[PDB]
Amino acid sequence: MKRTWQPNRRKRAKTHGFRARMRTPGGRKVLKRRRQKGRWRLTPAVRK
Amino acid sequence: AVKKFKPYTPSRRFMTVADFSEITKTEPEKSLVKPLKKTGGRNNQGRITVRFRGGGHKRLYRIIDFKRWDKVGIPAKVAAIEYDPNRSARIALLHYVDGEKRYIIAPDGLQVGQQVVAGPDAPIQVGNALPLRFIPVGTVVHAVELEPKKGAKLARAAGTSAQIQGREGDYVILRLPSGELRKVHGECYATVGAVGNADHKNIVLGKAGRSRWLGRRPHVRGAAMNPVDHPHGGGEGRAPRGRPPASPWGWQTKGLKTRKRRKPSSRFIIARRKK
RNA sequence: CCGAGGGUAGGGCCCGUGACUGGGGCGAAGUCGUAACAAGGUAGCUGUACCGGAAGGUGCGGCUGGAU
RNA sequence: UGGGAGAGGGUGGUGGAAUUCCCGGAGUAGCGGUGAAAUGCGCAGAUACCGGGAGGAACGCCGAUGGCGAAGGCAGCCACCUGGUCCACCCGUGACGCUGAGGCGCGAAAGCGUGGGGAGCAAACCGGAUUAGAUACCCGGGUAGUCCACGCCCUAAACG
RNA sequence: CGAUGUCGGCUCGUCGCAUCCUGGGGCUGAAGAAGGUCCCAAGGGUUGGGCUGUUCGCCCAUUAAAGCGGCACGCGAGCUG
RNA sequence: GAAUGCCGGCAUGAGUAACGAUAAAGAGGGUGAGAAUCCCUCUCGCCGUAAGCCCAAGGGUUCCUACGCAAUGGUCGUCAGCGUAGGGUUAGGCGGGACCUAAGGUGAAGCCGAAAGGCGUAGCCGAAGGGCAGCCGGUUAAUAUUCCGGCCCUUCCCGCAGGUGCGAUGGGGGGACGCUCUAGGCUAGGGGGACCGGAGCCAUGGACGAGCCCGGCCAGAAGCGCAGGGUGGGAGGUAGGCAAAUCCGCCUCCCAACAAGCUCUGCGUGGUGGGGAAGCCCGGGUGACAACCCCCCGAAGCCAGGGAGCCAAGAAAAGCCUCUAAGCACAACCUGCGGGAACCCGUACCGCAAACCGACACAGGUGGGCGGGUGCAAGAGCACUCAGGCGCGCGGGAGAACCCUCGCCAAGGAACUCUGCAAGUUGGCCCCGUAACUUCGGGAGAAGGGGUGCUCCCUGGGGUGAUGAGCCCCGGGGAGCCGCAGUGAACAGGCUCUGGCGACUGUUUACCAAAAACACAGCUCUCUGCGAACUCGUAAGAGGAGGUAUAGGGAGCGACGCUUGCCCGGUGCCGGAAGGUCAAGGGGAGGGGUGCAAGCCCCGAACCGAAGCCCCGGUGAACGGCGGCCGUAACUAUAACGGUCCUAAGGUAGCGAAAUUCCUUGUCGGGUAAGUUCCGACCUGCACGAAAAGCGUAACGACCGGAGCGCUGUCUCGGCGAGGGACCCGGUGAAAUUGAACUGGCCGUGAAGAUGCGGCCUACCCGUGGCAGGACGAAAAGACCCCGUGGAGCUUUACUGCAGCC
RNA sequence: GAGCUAGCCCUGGCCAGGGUGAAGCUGGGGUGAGACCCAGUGGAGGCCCGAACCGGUGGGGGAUGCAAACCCCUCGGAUGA
Ligand SMILES: [Mg+2]
Ligand SMILES: [Mg+2]
Ligand SMILES: [Mg+2]
Ligand SMILES: [Mg+2]
Ligand SMILES: [Mg+2]
Ligand SMILES: [Mg+2]
Ligand SMILES: [Mg+2]
Ligand SMILES: [Mg+2]
Ligand SMILES: [Mg+2]
Ligand SMILES: [Mg+2]
Ligand SMILES: [Mg+2]
Ligand SMILES: [Mg+2]
Ligand SMILES: [Mg+2]
Ligand SMILES: [Mg+2]
Ligand SMILES: [Mg+2]
Ligand SMILES: [Mg+2]
Ligand SMILES: [Mg+2]
Ligand SMILES: [Mg+2]
Ligand SMILES: [Mg+2]
Ligand SMILES: [Mg+2]
Ligand SMILES: [Mg+2]
Ligand SMILES: [Mg+2]
Ligand SMILES: [Mg+2]
Ligand SMILES: [Mg+2]
Ligand SMILES: [Mg+2]
Ligand SMILES: [Mg+2]
Ligand SMILES: [Mg+2]
Ligand SMILES: [Mg+2]
Ligand SMILES: [Mg+2]
Ligand SMILES: [Mg+2]
Ligand SMILES: [Mg+2]
Ligand SMILES: [Mg+2]
Ligand SMILES: [Mg+2]
Ligand SMILES: [Mg+2]
Ligand SMILES: [Mg+2]
Ligand SMILES: [Mg+2]
Ligand SMILES: [Mg+2]
Ligand SMILES: [Mg+2]
Ligand SMILES: [Mg+2]
Ligand SMILES: [Mg+2]
Ligand SMILES: [Mg+2]
Ligand SMILES: [Mg+2]
Ligand SMILES: [Mg+2]
Ligand SMILES: [Mg+2]
Ligand SMILES: [Mg+2]
Ligand SMILES: [Mg+2]
Ligand SMILES: [Mg+2]
Ligand SMILES: [Mg+2]
Ligand SMILES: [Mg+2]
Ligand SMILES: [Mg+2]
Ligand SMILES: [Mg+2]
Ligand SMILES: [Mg+2]
Ligand SMILES: [Mg+2]
Ligand SMILES: [Mg+2]
Ligand SMILES: [Mg+2]
Ligand SMILES: [Mg+2]
Ligand SMILES: [Mg+2]
Ligand SMILES: [Mg+2]
Ligand SMILES: [Mg+2]
Ligand SMILES: [Mg+2]
Ligand SMILES: [Mg+2]
Ligand SMILES: [Mg+2]
Ligand SMILES: [Mg+2]
Ligand SMILES: [Mg+2]
Ligand SMILES: [Mg+2]
Ligand SMILES: [Mg+2]
Ligand SMILES: [Mg+2]
Ligand SMILES: [Mg+2]
Ligand SMILES: [Mg+2]
Ligand SMILES: [Mg+2]
Ligand SMILES: [Mg+2]
Ligand SMILES: [Mg+2]
Ligand SMILES: [Mg+2]
Ligand SMILES: [Mg+2]
Ligand SMILES: [Mg+2]
Ligand SMILES: [Mg+2]
Ligand SMILES: [Mg+2]
Ligand SMILES: [Mg+2]
Ligand SMILES: [Mg+2]
Ligand SMILES: [Mg+2]
Ligand SMILES: [Mg+2]
Ligand SMILES: [Mg+2]
Ligand SMILES: [Mg+2]
Ligand SMILES: [Mg+2]
Ligand SMILES: [Mg+2]
Ligand SMILES: [Mg+2]
Ligand SMILES: [Mg+2]
Ligand SMILES: [Mg+2]
Ligand SMILES: [Mg+2]
Ligand SMILES: [Mg+2]
Ligand SMILES: [Mg+2]
Ligand SMILES: [Mg+2]
Ligand SMILES: [Mg+2]
Ligand SMILES: [Mg+2]
Ligand SMILES: [Mg+2]
Ligand SMILES: [Mg+2]
Ligand SMILES: [Mg+2]
Ligand SMILES: [Mg+2]
Ligand SMILES: [Mg+2]
Ligand SMILES: [Mg+2]
Ligand SMILES: [Mg+2]
Ligand SMILES: [Mg+2]
Ligand SMILES: [Mg+2]
Ligand SMILES: [Mg+2]
Ligand SMILES: [Mg+2]
Ligand SMILES: [Mg+2]
Ligand SMILES: [Mg+2]
Ligand SMILES: [Mg+2]
Ligand SMILES: [Mg+2]
Ligand SMILES: [Mg+2]
Ligand SMILES: [Mg+2]
Ligand SMILES: [Mg+2]
Ligand SMILES: [Mg+2]
Ligand SMILES: [Mg+2]
Ligand SMILES: [Mg+2]
Ligand SMILES: [Mg+2]
Ligand SMILES: [Mg+2]
Ligand SMILES: [Mg+2]
Ligand SMILES: [Mg+2]
Ligand SMILES: [Mg+2]
Ligand SMILES: [Mg+2]
Ligand SMILES: [Mg+2]
Ligand SMILES: [Mg+2]
Ligand SMILES: [Mg+2]
Ligand SMILES: [Mg+2]
Ligand SMILES: [Mg+2]
Ligand SMILES: [Mg+2]
Ligand SMILES: [Mg+2]
Ligand SMILES: [Mg+2]
Ligand SMILES: [Mg+2]
Ligand SMILES: [Mg+2]
Ligand SMILES: [Mg+2]
Ligand SMILES: [Mg+2]
Ligand SMILES: [Mg+2]
Ligand SMILES: [Mg+2]
Ligand SMILES: [Mg+2]
Ligand SMILES: [Mg+2]
Ligand SMILES: [Mg+2]
Ligand SMILES: [Mg+2]
Ligand SMILES: [Mg+2]
Ligand SMILES: [Mg+2]
Ligand SMILES: [Mg+2]
Ligand SMILES: [Mg+2]
Ligand SMILES: [Mg+2]
Ligand SMILES: [Mg+2]
Ligand SMILES: [Mg+2]
Ligand SMILES: [Mg+2]
Ligand SMILES: [Mg+2]
Ligand SMILES: [Mg+2]
Ligand SMILES: [Mg+2]
Ligand SMILES: [Mg+2]
Ligand SMILES: [Mg+2]
Ligand SMILES: [Mg+2]
Ligand SMILES: [Mg+2]
Ligand SMILES: [Mg+2]
Ligand SMILES: [Mg+2]
Ligand SMILES: [Mg+2]
Ligand SMILES: [Mg+2]
Ligand SMILES: [Mg+2]
Ligand SMILES: [Mg+2]
Ligand SMILES: [Mg+2]
Ligand SMILES: [Mg+2]
Ligand SMILES: [Mg+2]
Ligand SMILES: [Mg+2]
Ligand SMILES: [Mg+2]
Ligand SMILES: [Mg+2]
Ligand SMILES: [Mg+2]
Ligand SMILES: [Mg+2]
Ligand SMILES: [Mg+2]
Ligand SMILES: [Mg+2]
Ligand SMILES: [Mg+2]
Ligand SMILES: [Mg+2]
Ligand SMILES: [Mg+2]
Ligand SMILES: [Mg+2]
Ligand SMILES: [Mg+2]
Ligand SMILES: [Mg+2]
Ligand SMILES: [Mg+2]
Ligand SMILES: [Mg+2]
Ligand SMILES: [Mg+2]
Ligand SMILES: [Mg+2]
Ligand SMILES: [Mg+2]
Ligand SMILES: [Mg+2]
Ligand SMILES: [Mg+2]
Ligand SMILES: [Mg+2]
Ligand SMILES: [Mg+2]
Ligand SMILES: [Mg+2]
Ligand SMILES: [Mg+2]
Ligand SMILES: [Mg+2]
Ligand SMILES: [Mg+2]
Ligand SMILES: [Mg+2]
Ligand SMILES: [Mg+2]
Ligand SMILES: [Mg+2]
Ligand SMILES: [Mg+2]
Ligand SMILES: [Mg+2]
Ligand SMILES: [Mg+2]
Ligand SMILES: [Mg+2]
Ligand SMILES: [Mg+2]
Ligand SMILES: [Mg+2]
Ligand SMILES: [Mg+2]
Ligand SMILES: [Mg+2]
Ligand SMILES: [Mg+2]
Ligand SMILES: [Mg+2]
Ligand SMILES: [Mg+2]
Ligand SMILES: [Mg+2]
Ligand SMILES: [Mg+2]
Ligand SMILES: [Mg+2]
Ligand SMILES: [Mg+2]
Ligand SMILES: [Mg+2]
Ligand SMILES: [Mg+2]
Ligand SMILES: [Mg+2]
Ligand SMILES: [Mg+2]
Ligand SMILES: [Mg+2]
Ligand SMILES: [Mg+2]
Ligand SMILES: [Mg+2]
Ligand SMILES: [Mg+2]
Ligand SMILES: [Mg+2]
Ligand SMILES: [Mg+2]
Ligand SMILES: [Mg+2]
Ligand SMILES: [Mg+2]
Ligand SMILES: [Mg+2]
Ligand SMILES: [Mg+2]
Ligand SMILES: [Mg+2]
Ligand SMILES: [Mg+2]
Ligand SMILES: [Mg+2]
Ligand SMILES: [Mg+2]
Ligand SMILES: [Mg+2]
Ligand SMILES: [Mg+2]
Ligand SMILES: [Mg+2]
Ligand SMILES: [Mg+2]
Ligand SMILES: [Mg+2]
Ligand SMILES: [Mg+2]
Ligand SMILES: [Mg+2]
Ligand SMILES: [Mg+2]
Ligand SMILES: [Mg+2]
Ligand SMILES: [Mg+2]
Ligand SMILES: [Mg+2]
Ligand SMILES: [Mg+2]
Ligand SMILES: [Mg+2]
Ligand SMILES: [Mg+2]
Ligand SMILES: [Mg+2]
Ligand SMILES: [Mg+2]
Ligand SMILES: [Mg+2]
Ligand SMILES: [Mg+2]
Ligand SMILES: [Mg+2]
Ligand SMILES: [Mg+2]
Ligand SMILES: [Mg+2]
Ligand SMILES: [Mg+2]
Ligand SMILES: [Mg+2]
Ligand SMILES: [Mg+2]
Ligand SMILES: [Mg+2]
Ligand SMILES: [Mg+2]
Ligand SMILES: [Mg+2]
Ligand SMILES: [Mg+2]
Ligand SMILES: [Mg+2]
Ligand SMILES: [Mg+2]
Ligand SMILES: [Mg+2]
Ligand SMILES: [Mg+2]
Ligand SMILES: [Mg+2]
Ligand SMILES: [Mg+2]
Ligand SMILES: [Mg+2]
Ligand SMILES: [Mg+2]
Ligand SMILES: [Mg+2]
Ligand SMILES: [Mg+2]
Ligand SMILES: [Mg+2]
Ligand SMILES: [Mg+2]
């Protein structure tokens, strides 16, 4: 049956990407936290 | 007249449609239509703020001339009567000897190829627009402004009209379509005659599908819901109302008046609606 | 081949019969009221509509086959 | 051919009286109703009176035992459209007539459908009386309806 | 109650005997035939339908008879639902 | 030593289940240490509106080749989407960008918000919509509209020549649009040919033949031809298209008007470039100087912005054309021609799947295009089959029970069961024929019945041609032939009578309910006069609506027919300038503290002072409500009638043992041999009743009752047979569960149901296939039930707040 | 977090074949004129049958599954909400 994950690159970058996070106060806190934890990827890598 | 159908489907048995007889042009003037931004009853926050809207036929908005004092003195020939999907009334294409082209809403009796004009000097004939203070007492009238130069706002739907009742200084006393007796400033423009397409009310949609074409999504009773939804929600089996009948938001919906009793226009409304 | 007829299926007409039910006729020795014949105690009658335990009433229009 | 009388019929316009309501004024202890009363209405200002306004229906006098129509039925006034009918001339046609099963059309009131409109009235209804009782007659209220359009209904003491 | 699945049916039986039938008896208000009532007896037998989820019951047509109870109202790691 | 503890390791169940579609395999040859599993040939089977081909997502080297087999692969492995290494993706024209706008997003100006931020016309961004110039063939192990070949084309720059008032983000035209149906003519694609090309073949009884088998095209600028699309021309006046305007719009005169003209596209042709089958030779070669022609069928594609009808009335902006404004008119633009110039990113491979989403090489899910042939009336249905692709990554045997899926069955035919559940029956097309009732549409495929293959003979119209033959389509009428049987296989209704509920098509509890529930046209009440009411938001701002009472919100009812009674005392709503109660505030009689004082400070009566409530009235398709007792008629029975208590008023019409009835299987009638259900009645309705509508109602329903006919393994009552498993051998090899175990029956005892205690009985040791009575068997710290001064959803005239409103 | 799901908004796409035969139109009949009637044409519809496609009715299988909702047979819609 139709499952939950239906990959779509434009949706991925437009929803979770770096420029979307920097828009909002919430998104910047996401970046700040993930940089503070030392995450290798700040944001989901989508091919473009 | 209104077009009935032989009952060759269960729905054609009751469906009735307008006969579209006054129509002379089946295409709208290109320079007077613009796209109509369908909203679905959602506002700028994207939230439904008017329920049960959406999904009806695509439309172009035909630009209607609700001013007409715009062009006092300039006569115009009635070049066409057209179908506007954005209103109950029919629309009339005017060819101004000026060269300009405009749409008014089509009055009853308006004739293809007749002439109409606006101004303090216009004859008292169907389709002409004058400030109220120059239309005689007793004539029925439509496309009436509420305040001077703000545009026609009263008596706009198919069949409606208002009747002048007399002069009281700077103001004329109108009887609106609802029976309300109101003062309107004398410099407000109106158009002699009633609005056309009076058979509009006699149309029988016939099937749920017709309502959907009109962009009317199905309305669902509060009594069919649950308590988290509606004051009439819940109850085991069917339930009477068990409280004064109420809207989805709690206010009472049989009789509770709702106009603001300090609204400044109260000083101009003589008598409330009758029926 | 036709063919008495038998068989399957579906229709029309008639008759008898039926739990129950509708009013009708007759019975008379009852109960209720008293609508009509006198101006019959609200003149009558009438088509129709609405209503009433019952006769009946009332509305709208009609007739005189209505007393004074 | 030339004239006449008429509430004959259809559509549109339009005039005054009165009833009710709303507004302004003035004014106060009742009003209204009946056989007599009560319900009702009224000091939250009624009735009676004056000014203004809205709205519907009906047409006082003329009006008569009258006129018209095939019957039902038709009444303020104006115009348009239209029917029937009488008279006088004795000009045209030449028996072209009379009746009329069927058919078709018209058909008071009430009633129905869709939509208007709704003043007065008024089935149903509610209340007061009357009465032995009074689902009535009388009184105070009152919804259909009465009115307009279009579509049905097709009845009658539709009677001379 | 850190679960002992709960009515009826179907299937499969098994047991008790306070015995429906068949076998053996005594009393009879047992002439015969047919019954009544108690005694011995559990070896075998104890039908097919209509109605209702039904157990039970009533009814139809039969029968030698159409018995009544226990087995977690026998049996859902056997089925049904 | 225990916490259903935590982490890890290892056991047991166990050589057990299973090894993932029942489309299917067999042999030979080769490679190799090793072969059911890799390669090659032959035979067999399966998909073929796919199980084939192409594209877009998504995936990200999985592509190609060499070498390899530890792990991965459900077995094996010499193979591989695996390991290692090397190679592979080529564009002005295909797609996106250097173009346009859509919703939406962002956002100069501007507005709002404690902050963070929220909006916001223009502008900008935003595509799978508009727009814009490449087709065919060849080539590589692997890319190709990209490289090469042939033939075409686009833009930018510069120059030349001719021509013109040139010139734009400004004005205008145009771009520019729906649904359904449809004409003409073409093309894609298809079929036939006795015609053209072709390696061959003659078998096994016949055939050297109008024999068999194979093939018989593709792209192509300008011209031309055929079909179509689009577009009136001239002059005058001109006050409108926010400047201007010769443009466009408007008025008037003339001419042309279903024409032609000008223009654009499609198809055909076209100089030219290509392609090119079977067969047999070790993907290549020959076939072959391959031929490349005629006839029919024919699109849903093309001409295209075609045509008609209809109501629900069907994007924008740019490219383009035209107009002018500044400006500039040695420029600039237009047209032709010529040279130059032409960037960035994608391109491999899989792509209905072993490479994507589902933890797996997972019977599931995944948008667009092509999708051949014959027959069945048609078709994308069904059967078989082309091209192409596969045989589903465990096999080999055996021939038990039992399971699954499937076939048949004597006699009976629903006796089965809660129920005909399930499975039979019926089944396409053509002809005949067809009832109640009905809203006149229907009900209706009602029901029921006849026909159906093949051969010969005669014959009727149509399409293409030409008017004819040829082909092709729709028929008609006779005469025969064969079988158990002619939609001979596959795909393809069982029917009827009668109640309930819902009018109807629709919608729903993703994953236990598809319904009688929701919705629905339609009906009514009610609110709202426009800066509407109402909704979201603190606000700005939005929706409502670029709508205006024939409109918009809220509520109930639910097509349609006939209807919808009585009660306004309580609650709600609505109306009421009186009166009563009423808060802040106003007012300040009078009283107090303090000071030697003037003074300062504090309390405070009447009186004035809103909404709300109280008071008066209205209001039911507003919340809601709609009685009890006694007695009375020539016989009993009953009570039209009288009385009385109570109430706000005592249930009207209709219906009623009902989706409602306790008693209850009420009673009566119908059907049945028999009927707690069903239908029809009756009415003492425990406890119907009129928009939480009442009573009906044609048509409709995968809804729920009852009956009958047809037919059946549902059953009496089971038997046989088929395949996949179960069983046996080789390969690989789980699971929950598990205090440890050396784990029998009875009758007792025991915390009240004992393998484990007592007595007795029985019993050699250990497995395999089976069945499920026990181990109070496994699973889940019972959902019922209670307890906890545990939680959470929901209600209200519980309490107390808040928003909102007055 | 709306890449599942629910609604809406913008923009594209898909729906083999067959059947029924509404209005309108034309002809004819009819009438004073009409209504209307008959035949032809015509192609309407939350119209019928049935693939794709969208569903999920009944039964059976599956139940440490091929699958944390699947499979087979059957069945609903299929120009429209
Ligand atoms: Mg998706
Ligand atoms: Mg994407
Ligand atoms: Mg994308
Ligand atoms: Mg996206
Ligand atoms: Mg982003
Ligand atoms: Mg990480
Ligand atoms: Mg790093
Ligand atoms: Mg992040
Ligand atoms: Mg109709
Ligand atoms: Mg019609
Ligand atoms: Mg009609
Ligand atoms: Mg119908
Ligand atoms: Mg119908
Ligand atoms: Mg019409
Ligand atoms: Mg019209
Ligand atoms: Mg259009
Ligand atoms: Mg425009
Ligand atoms: Mg607009
Ligand atoms: Mg809008
Ligand atoms: Mg926005
Ligand atoms: Mg929303
Ligand atoms: Mg709303
Ligand atoms: Mg909405
Ligand atoms: Mg719409
Ligand atoms: Mg209109
Ligand atoms: Mg003023
Ligand atoms: Mg009209
Ligand atoms: Mg209309
Ligand atoms: Mg309507
Ligand atoms: Mg509605
Ligand atoms: Mg609703
Ligand atoms: Mg509910
Ligand atoms: Mg919620
Ligand atoms: Mg709540
Ligand atoms: Mg609530
Ligand atoms: Mg409730
Ligand atoms: Mg309730
Ligand atoms: Mg409820
Ligand atoms: Mg209830
Ligand atoms: Mg409920
Ligand atoms: Mg309910
Ligand atoms: Mg309900
Ligand atoms: Mg109910
Ligand atoms: Mg309730
Ligand atoms: Mg209620
Ligand atoms: Mg209540
Ligand atoms: Mg105002
Ligand atoms: Mg016979
Ligand atoms: Mg015989
Ligand atoms: Mg009398
Ligand atoms: Mg009398
Ligand atoms: Mg009398
Ligand atoms: Mg009565
Ligand atoms: Mg009585
Ligand atoms: Mg009366
Ligand atoms: Mg009379
Ligand atoms: Mg006073
Ligand atoms: Mg008189
Ligand atoms: Mg007659
Ligand atoms: Mg009449
Ligand atoms: Mg009436
Ligand atoms: Mg009235
Ligand atoms: Mg009395
Ligand atoms: Mg009435
Ligand atoms: Mg009425
Ligand atoms: Mg008379
Ligand atoms: Mg327990
Ligand atoms: Mg446990
Ligand atoms: Mg347990
Ligand atoms: Mg015995
Ligand atoms: Mg004897
Ligand atoms: Mg003895
Ligand atoms: Mg025995
Ligand atoms: Mg025994
Ligand atoms: Mg029983
Ligand atoms: Mg029991
Ligand atoms: Mg019983
Ligand atoms: Mg016997
Ligand atoms: Mg015996
Ligand atoms: Mg027992
Ligand atoms: Mg017991
Ligand atoms: Mg018990
Ligand atoms: Mg038991
Ligand atoms: Mg079980
Ligand atoms: Mg059980
Ligand atoms: Mg049991
Ligand atoms: Mg068990
Ligand atoms: Mg067991
Ligand atoms: Mg057990
Ligand atoms: Mg159950
Ligand atoms: Mg311990
Ligand atoms: Mg554990
Ligand atoms: Mg454990
Ligand atoms: Mg542990
Ligand atoms: Mg652990
Ligand atoms: Mg074992
Ligand atoms: Mg497995
Ligand atoms: Mg398996
Ligand atoms: Mg199979
Ligand atoms: Mg091998
Ligand atoms: Mg090997
Ligand atoms: Mg091989
Ligand atoms: Mg095929
Ligand atoms: Mg991946
Ligand atoms: Mg590779
Ligand atoms: Mg490659
Ligand atoms: Mg390996
Ligand atoms: Mg290996
Ligand atoms: Mg190995
Ligand atoms: Mg492995
Ligand atoms: Mg595997
Ligand atoms: Mg090797
Ligand atoms: Mg591999
Ligand atoms: Mg290499
Ligand atoms: Mg190139
Ligand atoms: Mg550039
Ligand atoms: Mg842009
Ligand atoms: Mg862009
Ligand atoms: Mg694009
Ligand atoms: Mg391009
Ligand atoms: Mg080309
Ligand atoms: Mg390559
Ligand atoms: Mg447009
Ligand atoms: Mg388009
Ligand atoms: Mg459509
Ligand atoms: Mg063909
Ligand atoms: Mg061909
Ligand atoms: Mg031949
Ligand atoms: Mg041609
Ligand atoms: Mg000008
Ligand atoms: Mg070749
Ligand atoms: Mg050669
Ligand atoms: Mg040659
Ligand atoms: Mg098509
Ligand atoms: Mg067109
Ligand atoms: Mg319309
Ligand atoms: Mg735009
Ligand atoms: Mg030029
Ligand atoms: Mg660049
Ligand atoms: Mg690049
Ligand atoms: Mg490539
Ligand atoms: Mg698929
Ligand atoms: Mg596909
Ligand atoms: Mg693959
Ligand atoms: Mg994979
Ligand atoms: Mg596999
Ligand atoms: Mg798969
Ligand atoms: Mg093909
Ligand atoms: Mg076939
Ligand atoms: Mg066929
Ligand atoms: Mg099919
Ligand atoms: Mg073939
Ligand atoms: Mg296989
Ligand atoms: Mg064996
Ligand atoms: Mg048999
Ligand atoms: Mg039978
Ligand atoms: Mg039989
Ligand atoms: Mg049954
Ligand atoms: Mg069949
Ligand atoms: Mg019948
Ligand atoms: Mg009929
Ligand atoms: Mg048949
Ligand atoms: Mg044959
Ligand atoms: Mg042709
Ligand atoms: Mg056969
Ligand atoms: Mg088959
Ligand atoms: Mg069928
Ligand atoms: Mg059947
Ligand atoms: Mg029937
Ligand atoms: Mg019903
Ligand atoms: Mg339904
Ligand atoms: Mg329903
Ligand atoms: Mg309905
Ligand atoms: Mg429905
Ligand atoms: Mg449907
Ligand atoms: Mg569900
Ligand atoms: Mg659920
Ligand atoms: Mg669920
Ligand atoms: Mg769930
Ligand atoms: Mg289910
Ligand atoms: Mg469900
Ligand atoms: Mg259904
Ligand atoms: Mg629902
Ligand atoms: Mg419903
Ligand atoms: Mg209704
Ligand atoms: Mg709010
Ligand atoms: Mg705003
Ligand atoms: Mg707006
Ligand atoms: Mg509006
Ligand atoms: Mg509903
Ligand atoms: Mg209904
Ligand atoms: Mg009827
Ligand atoms: Mg009340
Ligand atoms: Mg009240
Ligand atoms: Mg209350
Ligand atoms: Mg003082
Ligand atoms: Mg009412
Ligand atoms: Mg009450
Ligand atoms: Mg109520
Ligand atoms: Mg009652
Ligand atoms: Mg009553
Ligand atoms: Mg009863
Ligand atoms: Mg009964
Ligand atoms: Mg009933
Ligand atoms: Mg009841
Ligand atoms: Mg009870
Ligand atoms: Mg009962
Ligand atoms: Mg009972
Ligand atoms: Mg009985
Ligand atoms: Mg009994
Ligand atoms: Mg039953
Ligand atoms: Mg039942
Ligand atoms: Mg009784
Ligand atoms: Mg309700
Ligand atoms: Mg249904
Ligand atoms: Mg259903
Ligand atoms: Mg069997
Ligand atoms: Mg067999
Ligand atoms: Mg077998
Ligand atoms: Mg097998
Ligand atoms: Mg077998
Ligand atoms: Mg062995
Ligand atoms: Mg041990
Ligand atoms: Mg024991
Ligand atoms: Mg032992
Ligand atoms: Mg022990
Ligand atoms: Mg021991
Ligand atoms: Mg001991
Ligand atoms: Mg012991
Ligand atoms: Mg023993
Ligand atoms: Mg066991
Ligand atoms: Mg077992
Ligand atoms: Mg044990
Ligand atoms: Mg147990
Ligand atoms: Mg639990
Ligand atoms: Mg716990
Ligand atoms: Mg517990
Ligand atoms: Mg518990
Ligand atoms: Mg308890
Ligand atoms: Mg407590
Ligand atoms: Mg406690
Ligand atoms: Mg709580
Ligand atoms: Mg909470
Ligand atoms: Mg409010
Ligand atoms: Mg989504
Ligand atoms: Mg679109
Ligand atoms: Mg379709
Ligand atoms: Mg036809
Ligand atoms: Mg037409
Ligand atoms: Mg349909
Ligand atoms: Mg349909
Ligand atoms: Mg599905
Ligand atoms: Mg299913
Ligand atoms: Mg089945
Ligand atoms: Mg089966
Ligand atoms: Mg199962
Ligand atoms: Mg499961
Ligand atoms: Mg399946
Ligand atoms: Mg299936
Ligand atoms: Mg089917
Ligand atoms: Mg269908
Ligand atoms: Mg279809
Ligand atoms: Mg259709
Ligand atoms: Mg449909
Ligand atoms: Mg649509």
